[PDB]
Amino acid sequence: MKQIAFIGLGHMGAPMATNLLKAGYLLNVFDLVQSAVDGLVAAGASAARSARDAVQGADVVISMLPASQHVEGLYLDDDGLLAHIAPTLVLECSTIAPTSARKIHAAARERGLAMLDAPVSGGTAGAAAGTLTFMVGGDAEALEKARPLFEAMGRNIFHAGPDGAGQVAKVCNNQLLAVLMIGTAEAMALGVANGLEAKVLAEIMRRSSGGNWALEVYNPWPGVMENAPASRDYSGGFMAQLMAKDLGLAQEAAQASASSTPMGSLALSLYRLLLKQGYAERDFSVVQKLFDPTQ
Amino acid sequence: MKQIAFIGLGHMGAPMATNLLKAGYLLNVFDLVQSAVDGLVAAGASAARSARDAVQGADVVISMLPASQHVEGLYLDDDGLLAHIAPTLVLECSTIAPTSARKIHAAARERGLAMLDAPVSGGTAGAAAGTLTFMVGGDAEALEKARPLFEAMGRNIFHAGPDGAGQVAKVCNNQLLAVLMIGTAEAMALGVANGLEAKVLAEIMRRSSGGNWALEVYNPWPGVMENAPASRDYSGGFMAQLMAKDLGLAQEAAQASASSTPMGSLALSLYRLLLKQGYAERDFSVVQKLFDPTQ
Amino acid sequence: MKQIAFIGLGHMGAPMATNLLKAGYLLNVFDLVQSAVDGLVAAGASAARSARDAVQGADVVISMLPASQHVEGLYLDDDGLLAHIAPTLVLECSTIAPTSARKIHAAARERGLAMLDAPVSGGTAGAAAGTLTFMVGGDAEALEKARPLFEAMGRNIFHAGPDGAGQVAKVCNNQLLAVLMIGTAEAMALGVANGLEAKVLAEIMRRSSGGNWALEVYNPWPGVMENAPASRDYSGGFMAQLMAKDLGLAQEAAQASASSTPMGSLALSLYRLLLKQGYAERDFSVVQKLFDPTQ
Amino acid sequence: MKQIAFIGLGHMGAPMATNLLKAGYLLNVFDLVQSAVDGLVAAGASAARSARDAVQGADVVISMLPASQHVEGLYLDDDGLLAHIAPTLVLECSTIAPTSARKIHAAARERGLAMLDAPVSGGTAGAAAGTLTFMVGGDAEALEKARPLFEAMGRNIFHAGPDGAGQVAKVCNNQLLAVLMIGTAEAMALGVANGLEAKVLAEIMRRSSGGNWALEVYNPWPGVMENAPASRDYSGGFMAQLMAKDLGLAQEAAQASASSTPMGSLALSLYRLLLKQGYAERDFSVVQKLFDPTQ
Repeated sequence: MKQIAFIGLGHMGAPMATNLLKAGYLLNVFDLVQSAVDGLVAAGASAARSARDAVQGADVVISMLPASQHVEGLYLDDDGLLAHIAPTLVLECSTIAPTSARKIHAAARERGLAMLDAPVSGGTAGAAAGTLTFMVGGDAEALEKARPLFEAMGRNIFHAGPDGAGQVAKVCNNQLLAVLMIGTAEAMALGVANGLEAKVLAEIMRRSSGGNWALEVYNPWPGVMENAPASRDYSGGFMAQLMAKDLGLAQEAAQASASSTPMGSLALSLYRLLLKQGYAERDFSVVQKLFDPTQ
Repeated sequence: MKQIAFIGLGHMGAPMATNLLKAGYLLNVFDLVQSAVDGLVAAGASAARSARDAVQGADVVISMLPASQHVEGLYLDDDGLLAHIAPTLVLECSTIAPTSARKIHAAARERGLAMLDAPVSGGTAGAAAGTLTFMVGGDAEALEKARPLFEAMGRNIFHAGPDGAGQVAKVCNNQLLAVLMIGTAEAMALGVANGLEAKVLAEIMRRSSGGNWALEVYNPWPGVMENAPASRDYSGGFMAQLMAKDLGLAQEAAQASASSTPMGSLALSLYRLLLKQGYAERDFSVVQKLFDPTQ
Repeated sequence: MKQIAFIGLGHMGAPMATNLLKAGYLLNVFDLVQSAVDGLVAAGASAARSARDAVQGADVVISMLPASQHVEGLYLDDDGLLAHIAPTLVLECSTIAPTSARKIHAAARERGLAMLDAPVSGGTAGAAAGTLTFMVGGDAEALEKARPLFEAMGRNIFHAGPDGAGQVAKVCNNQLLAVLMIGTAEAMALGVANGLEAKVLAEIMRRSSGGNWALEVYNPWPGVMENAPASRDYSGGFMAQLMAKDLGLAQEAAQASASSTPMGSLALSLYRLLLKQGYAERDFSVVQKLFDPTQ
Repeated sequence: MKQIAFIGLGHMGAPMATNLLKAGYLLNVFDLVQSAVDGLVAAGASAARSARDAVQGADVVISMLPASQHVEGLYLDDDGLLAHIAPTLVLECSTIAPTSARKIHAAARERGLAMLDAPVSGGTAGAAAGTLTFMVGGDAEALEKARPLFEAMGRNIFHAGPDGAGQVAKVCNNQLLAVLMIGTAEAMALGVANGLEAKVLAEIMRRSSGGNWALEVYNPWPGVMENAPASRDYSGGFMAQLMAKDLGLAQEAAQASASSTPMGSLALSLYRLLLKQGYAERDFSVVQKLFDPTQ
């Protein structure tokens, strides 16, 4: 088929790259952790020597890395990664500040490459199932070329707008999630503190004007949804530290546009409190513990 | 059928009492505004001389009044309204502080009456259509007697818990609504300020982990949903002043249980800012104006 | 001299009433705790049978009680305490909601009594030293009669305004204190986290535009002021639970005037978090622990 | 004496550089605005062709510029300004993110230069009078050389710590100022809304545990201090836009250390609201208008 280079085999990168393999693409892979690489090699990937080595046969490069100033330093620094090229389609799927995505976008153009920012939403579970949503900034042209690849890794594919718009949509969405999650945790705790059964209150609000994604699919009160992180001591799911990061990127976007974000900013302050408390690697619904005394 | 006394023919009271009439009940009605009374009389109600006069033939008394310390002073003050009685089923459907609802509940019991607190959620539109949700505190017994009446005025009927639990569920739900509404308005403004089309961003978040009731049915950005208050300059809908009231009741419940409500409390501060600005009678999604400079 | 009745011998009441004794007044005292009464009796007070019994010889009644709806229920309920009277000067020095103080004020007038609300600021230490500040609402006349008594218990005496104005000044002042205290704790933690020595940062801010009462006299960072609660594990001082109460009264005043209090409301949310954590009886500067990971 | 190069003759730069002249130093000056340069030339400065030209005879370079990523791009970009040097003492007195100050500090060291970050606090008025406070990060050695220059432009000189510590102290201090200023404005509005005279409430709080810098010297309520910006419609003073900038830098420092700043972050959200409202160039105490309906 097409030769894909996949850089970044972490929590999200590994199952996303594995899904490309199951779809029948040939992948050269690179990650900093050897065992992450070996996992992909066992499933039919070839291992590359490095990021630069990987892209050196590829029709398309897909990155998925954990840090905002890891990603930019990788692509931009004047000694690869963009310096090594074709033109090849680039799909940059990390979550990074929109400003930083535009900066990479422009350098990619200045060089003749079709690039998309296509950050992703959904779980480690979405990544594994291939049901991720992509939020895509860039040229319609480049989105058309990338489509079959997004369809292999994901389900909803939104063209959010021009360069950087995928990151903008992503940071707005995740900031709103944080707000609705704290809103939900505080509402649950208030009701229960005032004599209500958690499951009765959850159902009422879910089905009414308080309704939201957390209440549909991710209730922060232990025992309400038995398959949610709250019912297994907030293990797994989506780390509070990652939510705090995402909120931090949203602040950067707000400074850039002078947008007021009183709920998001407060959400971020509360996430930082969770970090002081040692909860960086708990699922982000652990915010429940701020409000629930009997935990 | 059964003789109902209906006290309070305001925004919600009038269409609720009219719906009882359409269902075939006989109503004696009272309100402080003569034209509100005449509206009900034109539709087949009999006019009562007062609140006390009204209940003086009734199988059931349903109140629906605008103020928390109007309601309690009416029922409790030692010269009616509870002093005048049967036993008769009482449905108190105003939104009032849970503490205040328990106080009325206990006085009702101390006297032999079956009472429910059954505050309501849905619009002036829900009230008119008979699709309101009721959130009901009290004895299962009394809920069973009241059921056909709730079914005439509404659609979802939740037994939230014992005495006062309907108010608790109501204030938790509306506080959560306020949080998701400000969250949504601030997210929309952030995205648009960073180059996104409002309708594209709205669809992405609605369909993703930022998803919520406001995004499904009540988008705060003008032009996104043409039938929403935002698309007609925030006229009608659900007044900001009423949202500020509801948030205020939620604070009272929080003080009573020592519950921390950082998002709700902040929501209330922002609603109060809207009030200083003259927006008390705009739809509560007018909170959008705090964030959107081009309004 | 004059016969004083003193109701309430708690943390503040005991040393305040003791100071009146040292000034040479005759006191009849009552409190719910026998040992609090015995303390005053050892210092030269006579013990009264109750609140009603106490006022039954008095030129002036001074109360100082812990709860807002203890105080009002005591004076108003229609069976003493205001029902038993002269006219006698009443000094009500508890901290209670302004609305509640006006209610008591009016009942006192409706009966011929000169009453002041004169809530107090300063420590258990201020109370003991007789250096308290009084914040006084009521008639200039009544303030003139009370003056020598305030001078015995305190130092700064402010006439804040008419009936209830002492409570208004008190709740505004304490809400502002809470804001500056959290502001200070968060600033100290930010500086230290970014490599600064706590005492160097404290001195800079104290002497600059960040300067405030907490920095002058009550630094929340352990070791900065060796005589402050922070340097002895937040024992003693002014309980977080009492600060949360005061903030709660300030919210009630805000609802009454539709005033927006985003900083105070947030301060209250953070105090409530401290309560969930078990810190109700620590000094209110324990808020430092929210921000300082190494505590 | 010593030859000084002064880069940046804005609001603060002009009077600071003028004060050096009055102290008897020889200055070569550069700024982007010709009239700012001419002002200094009229007072005895020589005009330089540019930033690079200016430093090309100098014993010491002092910069004072408005933007955080103006300053760094000027000194670092690989074509001056640090590339042009001696070693010469560098005093970088802009307010910029601590991270950015360390970055410049390290490049300066990597090259043999003694550099201090010495951001400044005080007014356009402090700058003119020579009463500024300096908050200084860097080697004690370099502080000793710079001392007579700081003494010419300022009064309190604090050694905040090592490289970047001046910026850290500055951003903590100004964030705390913003919190106490909003705290003060909201407290004043609450008191006045509840029947108090603004000047009576101001005096009580200033002299009590609510006491702070704003209340001593910069009251946000019009008419309270006749010489404050509030008494002349918030013209002049210290622009809200600059306060919003400073708060933004404080957020960057918080992200860098994972510090929770709930009051500062909220302060920033409220400042951004002021910006949407058109108040960017009003004195930052204009935040009063959020709370005071009769303005």
